Amino acid sequence: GIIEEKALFVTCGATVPFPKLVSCVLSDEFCQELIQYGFVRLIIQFGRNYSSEFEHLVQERGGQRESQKIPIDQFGCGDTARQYVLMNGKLKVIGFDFSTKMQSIIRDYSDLVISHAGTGSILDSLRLNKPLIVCVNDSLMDNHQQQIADKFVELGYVWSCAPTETGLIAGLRASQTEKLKPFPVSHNPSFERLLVETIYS
Repeated sequence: GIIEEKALFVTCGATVPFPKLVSCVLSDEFCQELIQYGFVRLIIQFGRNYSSEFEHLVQERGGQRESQKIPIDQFGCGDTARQYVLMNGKLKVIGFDFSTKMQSIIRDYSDLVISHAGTGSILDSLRLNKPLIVCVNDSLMDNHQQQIADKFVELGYVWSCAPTETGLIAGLRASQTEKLKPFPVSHNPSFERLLVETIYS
């Protein structure tokens, strides 16, 4: 914490609309809890411009925001990235349209990766040896939701969350309360079939 700054990385798949996943990571509890967990640096990635969805919810709380030259060396975001002010400055949110390897820079920089029903993003965290919280969709069978959770909890390096605006932050509470550690196995095809294919898919 002294030498390196902590950061929480959010990424979404194509399973559901991104705009809908914005409110899941800018909720009252989501922001309020993280600043007590040690995640005051929240970086949320997207490929298509959804910056209006971030500014909107800020205006829905009367907060501030500023387009800043966010260091690539530090976070990985570009100069068009926007900083959003939540929780009276206690939560700093960076939004940026990622292009190439900048999304991998922020991944390595971050401590914890959130996958909103993602696919390659799951492989990425498991490849980069980062701890992974995976939020499932509401199209997934309830039995399959628990089935995946059971095995990821057995693993102890991935945490499954329900398809709500509260299941994620519950897992982000469980990231410290419950056993959740960085994925140690660096074998590409190992977690590909083990975790992604067999269990998740």
